[PDB]
Amino acid sequence: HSHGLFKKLGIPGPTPLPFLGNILSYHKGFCMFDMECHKKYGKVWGFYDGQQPVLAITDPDMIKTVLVKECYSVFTNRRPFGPVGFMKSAISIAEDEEWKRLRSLLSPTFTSGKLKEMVPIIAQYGDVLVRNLRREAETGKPVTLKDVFGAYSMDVITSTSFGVNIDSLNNPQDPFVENTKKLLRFDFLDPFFLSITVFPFLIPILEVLNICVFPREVTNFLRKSVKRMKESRLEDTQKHRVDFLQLMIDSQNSHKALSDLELVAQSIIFIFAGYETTSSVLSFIMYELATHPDVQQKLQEEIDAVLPNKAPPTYDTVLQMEYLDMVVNETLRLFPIAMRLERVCKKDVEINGMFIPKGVVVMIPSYALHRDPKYWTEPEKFLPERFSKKNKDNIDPYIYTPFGSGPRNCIGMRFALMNMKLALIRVLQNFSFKPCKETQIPLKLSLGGLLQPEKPVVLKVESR
Ligand code: HEM
Ligand SMILES: O=C(Nc1cc(C(F)(F)F)ccc1-n1ccnc1)C1CCC1
Repeated sequence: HSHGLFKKLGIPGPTPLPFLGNILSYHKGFCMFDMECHKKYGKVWGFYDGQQPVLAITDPDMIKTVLVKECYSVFTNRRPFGPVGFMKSAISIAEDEEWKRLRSLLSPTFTSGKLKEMVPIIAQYGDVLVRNLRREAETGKPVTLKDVFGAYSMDVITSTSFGVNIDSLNNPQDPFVENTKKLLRFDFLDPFFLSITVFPFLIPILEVLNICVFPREVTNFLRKSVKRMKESRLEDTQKHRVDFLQLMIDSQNSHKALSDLELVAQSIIFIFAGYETTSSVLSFIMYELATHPDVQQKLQEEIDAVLPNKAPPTYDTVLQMEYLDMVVNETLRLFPIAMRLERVCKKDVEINGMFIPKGVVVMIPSYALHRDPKYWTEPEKFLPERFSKKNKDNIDPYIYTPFGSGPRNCIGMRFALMNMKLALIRVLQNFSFKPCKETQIPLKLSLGGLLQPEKPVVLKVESR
């Protein structure tokens, strides 16, 4: 039907099948498809997700025009992904003016001043992490990274978002833990979302039936859980609070006001954005450290230098360690878990000599651009020196976009980096991580819609 747009514009791309587009080319995942397309179609190419035209762009100037320059005018919203319900008020899903209102009311919550006030909290569960990690080391068994880092992320969110201070690895089946553990990422190549892509006309049907991609058990629990602590346990209390909920509650005190429904929407999305992301990235970081022990030692030397004798990490301490920042950044280059930055074109626009039709999804292949031979040397190699002070200025901010760019970039980039580094400091201060017999030395990525290892990463943990 609409599979004639990219031919009439002279834009190359794979030839679309009726009713399906190039969806069948996702048999090797999102990232492998963009890598191959980049090789055989050049700098700009197009494809169809069902009947949805998608234009991929790789020019840094064009990317900056979409993400930064023309963000408010045209490239304001992302691609709608499915039946959302009340979660349509989340900032990552909001569109047009409501997003601008929500971005304004939530930006002060992510101030670096607020992050510093949350450092003692997430450092508390860094200590909790090594205690439970020492148990897994004294057991002498290969440790699964997703489980220890998952529980650390659980502790961080439940404390920094609501204030429920609870250990998670040794205290499962807790009400908050059991439900928030169900807020798992969306595999957009699974049967449901693949069917949704082929039948986008069924999304209105699912919405009126009150069928939502977010599990209703988790959403209704958290809206009630917020309700019990929003007023029934907060107004009858004069203690100080530092969690995200309190900062959003205080926003309601004095655009417009955050609806109590809107507040629950943002609180859930911060959990959904922060739970498996940190865990996946931290797992990826420990993989590169173990397979390259030279950088693990140098990082352990730098950490022990700034913090002698396992000194408590602090906000100003973390910003000082630059080899830690190099390791984090280089992992995010190899594994940008978003895999893709997408914007929806609200009107006919010509940018950088290219005409973009209305309704086309403009996509930035972050995984492909991070491994392009044009801008990177030995792209498959883990070389943290790329982000050294001497060499970290040759990198274009629009070819390396792990947290996105422009006004719609990750609002929790500082929180994520501070949280992940704080774990890396405490964990490395007390343990050394080495490969196992069960460890996959040539780590293979999944073929689904998530940037995750094929088999779970397992490593050997020894106390220093
Ligand atoms: C842990 C590692 C994380 C990574 C790699 C990451 C990456 C990203 C990326 C690539 C985007 C899209 C930006 C673009 O389209 O230009 C994004 C959006 C967003 N992220 Fe994250 N993110 C992370 C963690 C978090 C956390 C922990 C939070 C919550 C505190 C968060 C909140 C958000 C929000 C709210 C948006 C939407 C921004 C908006 O719509 O204006 N992210 N993130
Ligand atoms: O989960 C992901 N993206 C994402 C999606 C949504 C939404 F579409 F459901 F609304 C909301 C928030 C985020 N998110 C995560 C981190 N920062 C923001 C990717 C990371 C691997 C899968």
